[PDB]
Amino acid sequence: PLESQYQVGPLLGSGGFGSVYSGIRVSDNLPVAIKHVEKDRISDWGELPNGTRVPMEVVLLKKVSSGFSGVIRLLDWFERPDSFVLILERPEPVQDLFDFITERGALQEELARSFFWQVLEAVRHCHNCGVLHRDIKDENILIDLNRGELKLIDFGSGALLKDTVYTDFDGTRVYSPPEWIRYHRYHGRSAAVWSLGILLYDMVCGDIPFEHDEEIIRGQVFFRQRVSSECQHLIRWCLALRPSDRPTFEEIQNHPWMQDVLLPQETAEIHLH
Ligand SMILES: COc1c(O)cc2oc(-c3ccc(O)cc3)cc(=O)c2c1O
Repeated sequence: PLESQYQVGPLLGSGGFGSVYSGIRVSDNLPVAIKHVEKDRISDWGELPNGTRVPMEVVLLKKVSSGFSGVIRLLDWFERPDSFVLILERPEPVQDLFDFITERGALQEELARSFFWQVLEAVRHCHNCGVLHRDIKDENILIDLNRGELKLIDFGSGALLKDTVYTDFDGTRVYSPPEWIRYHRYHGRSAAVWSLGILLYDMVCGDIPFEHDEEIIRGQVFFRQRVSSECQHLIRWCLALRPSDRPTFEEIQNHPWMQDVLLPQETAEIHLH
């Protein structure tokens, strides 16, 4: 009985993902986020080990929600006649990376390094768990402003990770790779790496590098803010036009720009408090 266990608060947001509310679990006052998704708007379905028809999003969240992480944790879910309701952990205080960048503009490289590193660790965790997010971008990253810890949120466009080609995509187009634009084909890891290149550029420049399809497939990167050569190099590497010319996660994290990352707590003390 959903209505009983949780006390619902203000609507946090709504859009392609559904409607998400602030809430608190009655039993122990735990902060929570309560996400409603209408059934008729769910295209991708899956099955629990148990073998129950649920949204893929729930399957993926269960796969990654084991242990601690830079990934939002699913605490519970409920089915209703016309919708599924998901109960997720809610950090407090929090701000999404899109709003944070709106407010503060292009981020100092030290801060972008710390943030980008944590995104990489979260994405690796998803991939280790057999999950491909497919919509990595600033709007899908929450900052725990007190702990300086980032977390990945909306798995609504995700899929099981596989080594064969994907021919479907319903993530964010301006973060989608040229091979998707030209051929409607991509492989998971290398498409993720492209979206990570877009994200890093977004962090250090305060906006995404490409708006239009033709810019995406041309793949020419213009830097509108002062950005160090090492950071430009990593970004251009992530945005290589040929999928196989993109770095692996290991190569990103071994990149010279990625060395000597701040810890999350230092990150909050220096840049968020
Ligand atoms: C996994 O799917 C989602 C999603 O699609 C949107 C979300 O939004 C929030 C949130 C919290 C505070 C804000 O100020 C704004 C958003 C928390 C979530 O946990 C959350 C979520 O798990």
